[PDB]
Amino acid sequence: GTFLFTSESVGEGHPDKICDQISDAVLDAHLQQDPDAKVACETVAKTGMILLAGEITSRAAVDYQKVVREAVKHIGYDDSSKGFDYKTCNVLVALEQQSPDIAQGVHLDRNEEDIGAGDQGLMFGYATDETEECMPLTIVLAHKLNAKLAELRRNGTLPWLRPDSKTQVTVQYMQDRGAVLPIRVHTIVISVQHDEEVCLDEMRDALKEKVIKAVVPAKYLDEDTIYHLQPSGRFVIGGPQGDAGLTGRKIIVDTYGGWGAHGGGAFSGKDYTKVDRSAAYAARWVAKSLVKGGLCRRVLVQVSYAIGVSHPLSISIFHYGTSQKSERELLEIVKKNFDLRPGVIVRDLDLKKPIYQRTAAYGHFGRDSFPWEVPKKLKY
Amino acid sequence: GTFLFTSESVGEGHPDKICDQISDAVLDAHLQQDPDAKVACETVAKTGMILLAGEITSRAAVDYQKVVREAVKHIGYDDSSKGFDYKTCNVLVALEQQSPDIAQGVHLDRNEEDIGAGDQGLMFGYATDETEECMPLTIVLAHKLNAKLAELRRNGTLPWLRPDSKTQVTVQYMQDRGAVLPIRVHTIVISVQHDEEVCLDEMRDALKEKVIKAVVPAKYLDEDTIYHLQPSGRFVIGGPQGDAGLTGRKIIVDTYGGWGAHGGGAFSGKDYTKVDRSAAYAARWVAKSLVKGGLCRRVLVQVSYAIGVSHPLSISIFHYGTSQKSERELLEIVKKNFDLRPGVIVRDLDLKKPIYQRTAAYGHFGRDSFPWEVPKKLKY
Ligand SMILES: CN(C)c1nc(=O)n(-c2cccc(NC(=O)COc3cccc(-n4c(=O)nc(N(C)C)c5ccc(Cl)cc54)c3)c2)c2cc(Cl)ccc12
Ligand SMILES: C[S@@+](CC[C@H](N)C(=O)[O-])C[C@H]1O[C@@H](n2cnc3c(N)ncnc32)[C@H](O)[C@@H]1O
Ligand SMILES: C[S@@+](CC[C@H](N)C(=O)[O-])C[C@H]1O[C@@H](n2cnc3c(N)ncnc32)[C@H](O)[C@@H]1O
Repeated sequence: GTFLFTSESVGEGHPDKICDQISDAVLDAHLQQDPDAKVACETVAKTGMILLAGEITSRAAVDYQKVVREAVKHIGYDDSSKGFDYKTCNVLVALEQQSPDIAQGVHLDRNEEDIGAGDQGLMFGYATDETEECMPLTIVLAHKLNAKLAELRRNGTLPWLRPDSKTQVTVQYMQDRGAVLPIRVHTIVISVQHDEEVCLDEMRDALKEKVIKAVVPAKYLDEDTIYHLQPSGRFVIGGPQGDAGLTGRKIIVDTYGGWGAHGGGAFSGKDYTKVDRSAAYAARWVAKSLVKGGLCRRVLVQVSYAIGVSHPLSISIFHYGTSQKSERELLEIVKKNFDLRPGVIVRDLDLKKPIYQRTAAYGHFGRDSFPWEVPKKLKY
Repeated sequence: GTFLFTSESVGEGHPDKICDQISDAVLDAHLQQDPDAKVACETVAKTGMILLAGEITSRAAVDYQKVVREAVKHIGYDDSSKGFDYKTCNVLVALEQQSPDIAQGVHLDRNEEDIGAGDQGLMFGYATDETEECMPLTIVLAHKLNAKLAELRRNGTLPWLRPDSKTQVTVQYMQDRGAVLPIRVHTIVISVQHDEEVCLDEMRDALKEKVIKAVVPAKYLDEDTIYHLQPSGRFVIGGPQGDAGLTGRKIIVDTYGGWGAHGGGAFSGKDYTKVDRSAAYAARWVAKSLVKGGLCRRVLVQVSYAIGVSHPLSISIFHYGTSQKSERELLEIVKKNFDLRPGVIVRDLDLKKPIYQRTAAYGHFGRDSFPWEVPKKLKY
């Protein structure tokens, strides 16, 4: 009854993640001045270039050059030796107003609570009791390995590190009546951009001793564990110079690491009226409320919308066999306890607050007691 | 024990799908001349602009202006009145060689069968017996609604239609020992860009009578079915002018419409050495082979890779309770029947053939008897 499951994560300097962080720096800059900004900011990154493309209608006055360059500086791309420099890169802007046809169909002359969804689409929330934060262990560990690399880069412990990294964790699980229990780490991958001088053996030793052993409990590592550390052999070229990045190309890293399900929408660069983000956050909040409320050990929630319509078109629950209550009964508890209109989710989850850049690396879920991570006390 | 499930699809002129089709037009143009081209072509679209960004190492001589404009012409964006015109748009190119550090770690001086995965990552395959093609009914119907809009646009039936469209289908299902059986269509959304002259009532009537009734069997539609037809009320501005598009932002439309699982990787613009595409195609082939072989009614397959390593790091099977065989026994049948190294998948699935633009609208799976849709006869 044991099985393997694999999740990945990427670091703050992975080029896709650069784009998510910049898109959310732009969103936060707008929301600091105009809580009702309509923002749909995509970012593209390639050698020497950040391009902003999309639609923003806002009363804010935002200095895009400053906002983009400060985000890149924070990530750590500050010199041509590293492949990218916030001081000297090109910042190109192709931003227009929100389509008036979308505005009139979504929010023009609507009561806030009765604002339409900003698009159609489907969204999922997931929670699992295998960790306190109700996240899969594979993705938590993958994120923490990237965070550890950034910590050792920033504290000068491993000064050959650059910001672009990827990690991947395969866990052997057992099943218990549809719940899952981690047993051991079967395989770890780490790839991280590095300077021209450090040798492979020095990097592999440091990644095992100072990264993996610092993050992963010894009880999960044994003589069988497989390590793929700098498996390409050389990763000097990195960041956007090694690989073009785009906003919304890490949607599985952003959510559950492959567990549960995904409706396809990207989070970063979008205000609350874009249900791709707000309804996925609300669905996480529902799922985590069901698990912390003791109604199931793990659960998947689907919701869906039509553009211009406030109430969800569908709400669905899958409990993997981990509840005494039927999925019908759980769906009735959800409908009695939650209002998933976007103009209500914004109030419950405080989604005009400019905290979005903080969500755009290391996953949107399972961290920092954001509002969607604080369970609602359920009445039934 | 009934439940709702929702999937969406988008049309050929949805701005994200424009980008996927251009990325794959570029890939095909390279493969026509150099079957071993290394291609990683991202496309971005906004008003008046197609930008290509990424990495290509190829012996081909490709006219990017011609390839991009021909793809946009095929989609139907041929006049400023429609919001985009292949004849007059800007085509910008930011394409460099493949990173030499990736090349040396993946494929340089490797036997083809023993080429390394072109990246780490995780990928899933899915199949379900609810349709002959082993796809979920929700996503099949959503795709066919977009195809019907394009057909009636191209045959001049509904000359007010433009290429940008979205559809969404919610089906009520029953469960039968982990298999799922569609009962009825609960809700349909259609949004499609249109000309300045046609009125809402004319469009809603046509969408119901000439689109929905042409596609969806009457046995699924009843007095309760909910229709959201042009729910925004106005969609004259569309294509990249209404919404920026990027390659790899429709990964759930490309796969199973939310069913099964997704590892996060985009398909379009990538040659076979990028396991995001080749291993997802191979995992579909495995899943469909298990269902057509009578071993399960539905099944999810996970695989994962490390950059530079040929064999998968993990392979996993979830049969939703729909097999007499254990998931362990199914995994042993998979391992005895399939070799999921990328340099073997390329031979089994013929992945140097320039047919990729054909995959880049209406889903990659369940259509046209591509190699990954032809089940393998299993020995066990
Ligand atoms: C009620 N009914 C029948 C419904 N059926 C449905 O399929 N979905 C539904 C629809 C769309 C998508 C998904 N996505 C997933 O739940 C499947 O997802 C994953 C992902 C990642 C891992 C696993 N998974 C895993 O979790 N456990 C495993 N164990 C414990 C063996 C496992 C083993 C191997 C593998 Cl490859 C995967 C495994 C499974 C489910 C429903 C959704 C709703 Cl909201 C309501 C009702 C249903
Ligand atoms: C392998 S690249 C994707 C394929 C690439 N576009 C190509 O042209 O082959 C994806 C990610 O892997 C990482 N990467 C880049 N160069 C790498 C290298 N030399 N070794 C390992 N990983 C690398 C970076 O995080 C990058 O964003
Ligand atoms: C609603 S837009 C995403 C949000 C948009 N970026 C914004 O600025 O609000 C997503 C997709 O919906 C469709 N769309 C565009 N304008 C629309 C309209 N007026 N009514 C309905 N759907 C529309 C197009 O397919 C577009 O690519």
